[PDB]
Amino acid sequence: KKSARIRRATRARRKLQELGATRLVVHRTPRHIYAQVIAPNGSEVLVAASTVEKAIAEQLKYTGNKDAAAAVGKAVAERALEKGIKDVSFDRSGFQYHGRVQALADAAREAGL
Amino acid sequence: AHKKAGGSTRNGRDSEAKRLGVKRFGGESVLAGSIIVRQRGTKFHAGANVGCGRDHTLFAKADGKVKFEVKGPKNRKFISIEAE
Amino acid sequence: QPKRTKFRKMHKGRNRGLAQGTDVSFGSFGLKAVGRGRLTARQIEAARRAMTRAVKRQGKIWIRVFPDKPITEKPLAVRMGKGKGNVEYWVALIQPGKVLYEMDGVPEELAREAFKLAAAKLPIKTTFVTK
RNA sequence: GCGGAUUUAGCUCAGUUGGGAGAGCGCCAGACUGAAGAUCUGGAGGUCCUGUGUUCGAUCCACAGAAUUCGCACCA
RNA sequence: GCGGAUUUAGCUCAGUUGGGAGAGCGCCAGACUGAAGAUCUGGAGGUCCUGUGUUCGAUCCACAGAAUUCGCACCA
RNA sequence: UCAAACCGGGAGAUAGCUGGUUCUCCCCGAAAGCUAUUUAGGUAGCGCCUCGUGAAUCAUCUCCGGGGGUAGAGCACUGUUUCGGCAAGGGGGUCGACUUCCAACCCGAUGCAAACUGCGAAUACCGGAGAUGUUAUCACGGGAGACACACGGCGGGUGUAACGUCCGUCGUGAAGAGGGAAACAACCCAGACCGCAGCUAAGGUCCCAAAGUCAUGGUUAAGUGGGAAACGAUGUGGGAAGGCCCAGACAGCCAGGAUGUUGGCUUAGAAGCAGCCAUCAUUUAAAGAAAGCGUAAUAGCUCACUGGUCGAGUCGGCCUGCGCGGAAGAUGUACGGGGCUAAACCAUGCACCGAAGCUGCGGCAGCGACGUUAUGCGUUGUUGGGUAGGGGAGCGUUCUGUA
RNA sequence: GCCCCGGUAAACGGCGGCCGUAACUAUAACGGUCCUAAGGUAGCGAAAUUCCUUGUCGGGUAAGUUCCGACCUGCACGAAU
RNA sequence: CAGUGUCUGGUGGGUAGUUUGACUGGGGCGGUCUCCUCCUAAAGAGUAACGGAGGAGCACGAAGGUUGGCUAAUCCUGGCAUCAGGAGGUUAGUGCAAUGGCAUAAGCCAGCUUGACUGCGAGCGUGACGGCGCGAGCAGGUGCGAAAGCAGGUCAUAGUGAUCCGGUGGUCUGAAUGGAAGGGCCAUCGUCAACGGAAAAGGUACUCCGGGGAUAACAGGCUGAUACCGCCCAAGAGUUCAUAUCGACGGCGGUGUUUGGCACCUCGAUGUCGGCUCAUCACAUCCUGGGGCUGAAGUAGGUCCCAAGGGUAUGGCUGUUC
RNA sequence: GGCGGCCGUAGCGCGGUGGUCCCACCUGACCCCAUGCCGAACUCAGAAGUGAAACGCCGUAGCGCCGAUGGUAGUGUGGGGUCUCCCCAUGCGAGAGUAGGAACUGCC
Repeated sequence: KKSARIRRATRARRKLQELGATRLVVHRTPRHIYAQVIAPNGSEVLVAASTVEKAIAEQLKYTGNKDAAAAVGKAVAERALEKGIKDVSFDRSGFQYHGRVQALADAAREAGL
Repeated sequence: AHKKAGGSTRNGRDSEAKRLGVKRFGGESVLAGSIIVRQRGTKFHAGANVGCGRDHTLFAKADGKVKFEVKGPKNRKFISIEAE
Repeated sequence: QPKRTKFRKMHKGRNRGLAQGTDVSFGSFGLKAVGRGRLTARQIEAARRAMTRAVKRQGKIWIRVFPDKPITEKPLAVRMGKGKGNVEYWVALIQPGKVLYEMDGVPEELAREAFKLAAAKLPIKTTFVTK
C-alpha cells in the first residue's frame, strides 16, 4: 500500500496501534502546553489537562516553560489513573530531545502511568 | 552500459511461488503464503485485496505478516479462533 | 491475420496521400461496403484517383479509412529472415458496415458515377448510401 | 541469397580510457642555389561510408542501409 | 601455485666503492657545406619499479608488494 | 586366400546390431514427461498395467474462500500514420500585416500497434466446508512397461524452402462391434454370451431387395440430381422506394431540330462532336453555339426541346431467391442399376424391413454388498468386444508310490 | 644435444593491389606508389600444369568449346615438387 | 676411443589409430551446447524450435547501516557552465541484463557509524531427491538508535562447479616407550568460461558386414514465390486521334512444360542424363483449308482460334542432352 | 472559535460569507536552545497591521472514488444447418447514457 498523508508527515504511529493500547500526545503552544490520552479509532479523548487549568490550583509564573510542562503531566496522569488506564505510550509528533515533552513524559510516570 | 531496444520485461523462467497457510487451522506466526519476498505489517489474518474481497481465520499467535503487495498485503486488525 | 504496424523496419512510401476536397465543414455522407476486407494502399489510390478524376465538377470528397497494417513477403528458399516489406505495403481494415469515401454533397449526386468507377477497382461489393 | 573482412585529409594507412583527427607521399609557398634538383621548414587539404539512436559530449557504442573484397549458394 | 632472471633519462643498456646517475642512438641547436648527407662539438631529457626499514647519507644493503620473462605445476 | 596365408589351437570372443522364439480356454486391459546412471529402442526413485501390505477421509463431475490477464475488446508502449482548428519556431515573395511550405504540442472527428490500456471474460487453478459418497481421497512399501506418437483437416509460430521440428482444436491408428453413407479409419446413429420371440435404431422402405410406389405443403423442370471460380445477364419470380399519367403526358409513328457562327483560340485541318476556355444572343411552340454515330476536314444520320397523332401503363432506382456466361484432350458415355415428375430434390411427418442393438423364454464371467469357515451355496447392484501386455484354469505325456 | 647467428631453395615455398606517361578504344611495354623482401628479364606460357576462357587476334573450314601460331597482369602454371 | 650392461633428460615420420561429442530446414559452409531476465506459452501451472530482442560470469567497504536536511527530470523567464523565481507524482535516480516498488521516499546531500555475530530448531521447492537459498522463532550476545526496530552483503531474480591430491585452523590414531615422518570429522581458498565438467589434432573411389528410412544426390505427389499464359483498368506512344499493332503502374486468375524446392511414399535399393533401336495408347500446332481482330482503304503483313488430312526424309566439331 | 458523533460519496480543485471569541501570518530575537555555510531551520518573546494562506459555514461535481434505475454490441454454455459460415437456446451484457453525494449532526 501507499503512504497515507499522515504517514508522510510521520506524525502518527502504526507500531503503537498494533498493541491496542492508548497514547499520550503532547501538544505544544508558544503560550500553553497540552496533553491527552487519546485511544484508537478516531480522536477519543479519555482525560486531558491544559497548563492554563493549572492556574485553577495555584499557578503564578508563565505557562510556557519546562517546570510547567511537568506540572501538566502530573495532572493529566493523575486524572488518567482515576479513569481506569494504567499503561500508555509516548507520542510526540515532531520535536527535539530533553525538551518539554520529556518533562511531560517523566511527569506521567511520576503519577503511576 | 545503458539499455536499449524498447520492450516490456525480459523473459525469465518458471514462476516459483505457492500459497501455504490455510489460516483455518493451526498457524504458527510465520509468512502465510509465498510469492514475493520482503514485507511486514499484518500480525494476524488480514486478507484484504482490491476485488470481491479476501479472508482467513482462527489461529491465536502474535504477529504474522504476509508476502508483499499480493494476496491482501493490507494490514487489518487482530483475529483468532473463537476462544483460544 | 493479427493486425500489424511497424516498430520494426521502415518500408516503402504511401501510394496515397491527396485527401482532396475542402475541410472547412464536416459532413456525414459516405459509401458503405457490405463485408470485411483488406485493401492495399495501391488499390486505394486507384479507386480514390478514379473518382477524384471524375468529380472535376466540384470537390468535398474525402476518405476516412487508411492503410496502417503492413504485410511482408518472402521470395526464394527459407531458413533465415522472417519477412521483408515488398509489393505488399500497408493495408486498410474495412468493417462489414464501414464508410470509406464520403463526399459533402446535397442531393445533386454527380459523383455516383465516380464512386461506380472506383467501386470496380476495390475487391468488395460496395453500395451507394445517401445518409 | 548466406557469412566474414573492409569502407579516415589526392594515394597508402595508424588511431578503443568517448571527449587531441594523425603519419609517409603528393600539391602550393618560403628558404637555399646563378637557377633548376634533392633535402629542410611552413600552409592548405578530411560529410574520419550514410542515416538514426544512445551519452554531458562518439571517428572510437547500438541499429538500419550502401559500397568494396573473399568463401559459399544458383546457373537447359 | 612454486623457483630463477629482469623492472635506470623516448629506445637499447653500463653502472656493488653508500656518498659522481652515465653512454650509444634519437631530438634541438651550433660549426661545416652553395645547401643538403655523413662526421664532430654542445644542450635538453631520470618519481635510476613502489613502500618501508637499515646508515650520517643508498640507484648500488634488508624486508614486503607489483610488472616482464623463462622452467615447472594445473588445466574431468 | 593378403590393404596380409592356411590348419588347428586359448571362442559356444565381445555387440547399446538383425532375425528367431510353435497347445486350448477364461478375466482385465497402455504409453509416449522429470532427476541421476559409461545412460538415453536399458534400469532405480517417479508420470502409466497388475498383485500383496499398510493408512485413512476425501475427492471431483459440484459448490464455496484465493492467485493469473490471454482471446476478445478497448485503445495503448513504441515506432508510422488522416483531416481540420489554435499557439510557438525557421525559410521565401511583397508591407514590422498576410499568404504558402516543413517539424513538435493540445483538442474533436479518424483513428493505429510483434513487445499497451480508462475498462474487461471464459477459463485453468491454491486452501477449507457440502448433494454424492462412507470407507472412495489419501499416507507407505514391492514388482514392472517408461521419459523414440504420428498422420489428415483447420488456425497457426519459427522457417527466404523437402514425404518437418514445435504448439493449438478436432478426429481418428490406438481399445470398438453392428450400420449407412455406392466402396472407406475417423460424417450421422448406435455398442457384442447362447438359442429363440417381439419391437426399434443405422439405413432403407417402386422393382431386383426384405419393408408405404405412405401423409401435409412447396420448389425445380433443370434429369438439375451434384466440382467449380474472379467476372456478365430485361431467363424468370417476389418486395420496397422517386418521378411522370387519361384538363391528351411519359414512350411509339409523322415533321421539325434552326439564324449571327466554319464562337474564340489552337491546329496541316477540326466548321456542335482532338484539345484549350467560354457556352451568351437571335426567330420565336421547340431547337443545348449542342448529349452520341460519322468525315482527312465538311457532309450525312440521331438525341435534347416542341406540335400532331397514338390512349396507356410507362420510366429511373434499391434489395432478395435460383440458374447461367467465365470451362477444349484422350481404346464405349449415364445416380449401384432398372427407372422415377417424383420411384428426384427441398421442408416435415408416420408405419415397417432392417444389428450378435432394445424387450421377452431356456443355459454365463468379473467386481462389490448381505449371510457364511467358504473364493461352497441363496439373494442383491453392475451384467459380458479387444492387439501388446498381466493374471488364472486345462488336458495330451513318461517313469518310479499306496490302494 | 638444443636456444644463439649464418649457409643452404636439384628445404617445404611465396611472386597481391594502385597511379602516371602513352593510344581513336582495350591490352601489352617502362618507371614509380603501396603491401609481405622481390613482382618475373632467357625461353616458353590459358600448356595434360589458369577459374574466369567456347580469353583476345588469326590460320584452317560452308561452320569447328578440337588443333596450331602469337599476345598473355602467371584465379590455385613455371623451374631436376 | 672403446666393446658393452643399466638408467635418466632432450630431440626424434623413421612407424601405427579418426579416438577429436550434438543440434542443424540431408549433409557441408554459416550459425548453436552452463545461467538470468518480455513476447512466443493459447489469463494458474508447465511448455519447443540455428524462434524474434538483450545480457551474466564480475565489480565494490561502499553504490552497507542510521540520522539531519533536502527532492528530482524536463520546460519557461533573467545570463547553455552557476544563481534566483515559476511549472512539474516523478519522465529523474536507485551498481548490473527487465519488470515491480519508492519523493516531506528505499532518491539526493551531509554527518556519524559499521548486524556481512555465535549456537540451535521449525517452515518453504505439485511427487520421494542433496548442496545451496530464502521467509520466520528461540537461547546467548556484537553495532547503531531514545526505542520499537533493522542485519545472515550491495531493492528482488544471472556473476558458478564434485571425487582424488596439495596448501591452511583443534583433536584422535599405529608389539612396548621417547623423538619424527604418516592416516580422518567440519569449513574456507586455488582450476576446469567446448562452463554437471577427457590431460592431447588430422585422410580415407580397394572396401566388407550386422541394421535402419531416425540420413541426401533422381521419378511421382503438394505448393507455386520463380516460370509460361490470360483477364480487368488503362497512362502513354501512335502527325491528329488510349482502345486500330505496341502497351507501363496496379489489381485479379489459369496452367504446372521451368525452377526453388515444406522428406507421410521407394534408398530390406522402380542403377543416372540424352541418344539409339522396338511395340502400344493421345493433343493447348508452322504451311495449306475454314474463321475472329486489325495500326484491316487496296495490296502486303501482325496477332489469335480452328484443323492432323497428308508430310517432319538429311550432315560437320563434341560422349554430351537442351 | 470551543466541544462531540458518524467516522475513506470527507481524493482534489473552486466560490461566497462571518466572528476584532479564536487562529495562523506578521513582528521582535534580549535568553533557554540551535544551524557543517545561513535562529531561514530550531527556539523564545511581543502582539503595530490584515485575513492575502487556517478554522466556522456554505455554493459548483470538473476529476478520483463508492452506490442505484434503465440496456445495444461483446461474451459464458449446449444443440442446428452451411463451401467457408452462420443460427438457436440460455446466464449476462461493451459502453454509453440518466441520475445520487462536495459533507452529515448535537451543544455552548
